[PDB]
Amino acid sequence: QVQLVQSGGGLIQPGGSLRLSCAASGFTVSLSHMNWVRQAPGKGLEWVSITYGDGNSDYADSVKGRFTISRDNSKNTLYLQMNSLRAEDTAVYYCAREYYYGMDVWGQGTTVTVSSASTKGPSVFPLAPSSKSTSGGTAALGCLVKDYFPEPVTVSWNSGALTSGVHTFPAVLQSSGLYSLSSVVTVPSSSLGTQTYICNVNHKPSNTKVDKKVEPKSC
Amino acid sequence: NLCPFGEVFNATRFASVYAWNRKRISNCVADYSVLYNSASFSTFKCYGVSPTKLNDLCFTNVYADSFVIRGDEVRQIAPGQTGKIADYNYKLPDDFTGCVIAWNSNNLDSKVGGNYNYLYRLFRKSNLKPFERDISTEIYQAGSTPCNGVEGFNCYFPLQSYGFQPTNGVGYQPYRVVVLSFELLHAPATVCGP
Amino acid sequence: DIVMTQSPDSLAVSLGERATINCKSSQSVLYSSNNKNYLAWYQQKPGQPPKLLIYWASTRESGVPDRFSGSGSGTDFTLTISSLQAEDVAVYYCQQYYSLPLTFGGGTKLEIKRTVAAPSVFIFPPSDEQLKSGTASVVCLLNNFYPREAKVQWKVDNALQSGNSQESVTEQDSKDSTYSLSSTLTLSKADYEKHKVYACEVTHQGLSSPVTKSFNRGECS
Ligand SMILES: *[C@@H]1O[C@H](CO)[C@@H](O)[C@H](O)[C@H]1NC(C)=O
Repeated sequence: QVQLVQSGGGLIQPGGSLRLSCAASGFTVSLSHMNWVRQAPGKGLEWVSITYGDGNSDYADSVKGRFTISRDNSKNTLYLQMNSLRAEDTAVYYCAREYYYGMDVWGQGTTVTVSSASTKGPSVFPLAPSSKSTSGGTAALGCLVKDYFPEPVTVSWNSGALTSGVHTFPAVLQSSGLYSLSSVVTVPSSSLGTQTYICNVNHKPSNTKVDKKVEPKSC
Repeated sequence: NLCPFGEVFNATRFASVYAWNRKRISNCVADYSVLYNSASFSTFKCYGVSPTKLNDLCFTNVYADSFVIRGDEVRQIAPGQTGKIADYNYKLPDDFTGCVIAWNSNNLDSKVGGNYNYLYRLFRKSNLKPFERDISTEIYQAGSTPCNGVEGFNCYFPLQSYGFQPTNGVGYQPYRVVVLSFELLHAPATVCGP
Repeated sequence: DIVMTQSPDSLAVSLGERATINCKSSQSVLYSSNNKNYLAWYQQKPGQPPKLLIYWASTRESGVPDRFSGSGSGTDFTLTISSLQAEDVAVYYCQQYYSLPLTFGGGTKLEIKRTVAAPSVFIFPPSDEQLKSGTASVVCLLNNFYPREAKVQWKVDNALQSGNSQESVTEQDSKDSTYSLSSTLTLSKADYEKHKVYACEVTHQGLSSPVTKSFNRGECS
């Protein structure tokens, strides 16, 4: 069973260096051709490099002079050494075999985030339900999760008892370099007076847990 | 004068399928009862002969071919089969007269960290003829551009390994195969039952 | 380089119907000597690596269901799902392996087509807690709509705002196949206090006329 298992990666500052590894089983790397392929957040696939059985490599122009491939034959492992990293190098990085008819087996992927932002827990603000909601209609409420780094953040509602109608949007990267997202839910307007709504925000990179009660505002 | 089948079936080292070994067996008395009555085999399919009546037969020569493949490739060691093993490594003729014997060899041929010493041919410009053995290691041109004997894009080394590990699924575990060919020529028979 | 161009960027097919994705290469990937098109199709689902579906333009990888098929030759290729299943919702990529550098198409997003559903619209003022921080976030919510295309226009004192908002959209819901969208207007606290009326105007196929949700700063909303 051919298989690729990736390791390494993580967060790094611009100009720093990272070493990605890709261990194979079921076939011999030094007898095959191996690719590195990367995928920026929300973008398509970009081929990075190819490494033949003899250890020599060819690189895409976007990484030549900065990325180098080495190998450990006894460990059946390929390494991608990334130097002089820039924010545009932020992507999920895959290793994949260049079979003669395509990339047939892939590693699970390794996230690389190039940023100078500091690890930081989010501020949590309520998205309070309107006091003009339709009687018999539907109201919307939520929590704004702002200015955290790095990804990801998870948001539960009432510790998991509220799931129906919950939307947690994908985070957006702000010009600050920090992330921000919202998580909303729609509920009957009848429930606002009798049911408590609490968002449970988790940002484990900063060991942060926030419970925010969301209620109609006072006028 | 017992035919030395024990040299073949009980050999310590077995060959890779692309470089399969052949032993020519002549001028002896063979007792196939010790094999077909044996419970040690997972595959014992014969062609052109009934296996249970082997000792009543007489052949000019007998050939024992042996190699290692993985479990789900044993079915390719049969006449008319296709696949990378049958097409590029070991091919039987349509008129094959003999038996194909295989058994699981996980304890002998698997290794912790993987056994990458067993190879098979992945690429070839044409299919093997029956009983052909190709040990060449020329770089194979899979794409538009010639290779000039060096590896490049779509220029591959033609051999690949299995990487047997003891924890592999049984279909990916190594199996040792012996192919007995019963040759009948217009000449005095030299290998007979007892 | 051989440039790969897919079309459409997004495709909506009813469940059980036929989906067709096109890929075009800037130059031919047909090798004259062996008559093989050096083109492959991949299916990628979120959080997973791509998976080989078709190679040699038309050969299925082992395990791929029969409904997947590939066609074309030279520079124009096509991937066909005969009967769309819910499990086929993914992004599909073509790729040439004829020459270096290896290049993929931009990708084609495959989604389930449903009836038009107008969004329910909500607007949220910034919290008092946030204004103490010096920033004001105004959030507009478009809930459970189809199709995905929608226009969200921010209005501050009836002046249309452009360049100070960010949008985020969920992936297609598995149960009702709708989308939901948030758009966030970011202002300094000083800017927020200098204006009164804050409005979000939404245009969508399910709405016979655009809908506007608004609040006045300082008043109960
Ligand atoms: C292999 O060794 C064991 C020894 O008992 C037994 O199965 C048999 O004698 C040998 N096989 C052959 C073919 O001689």
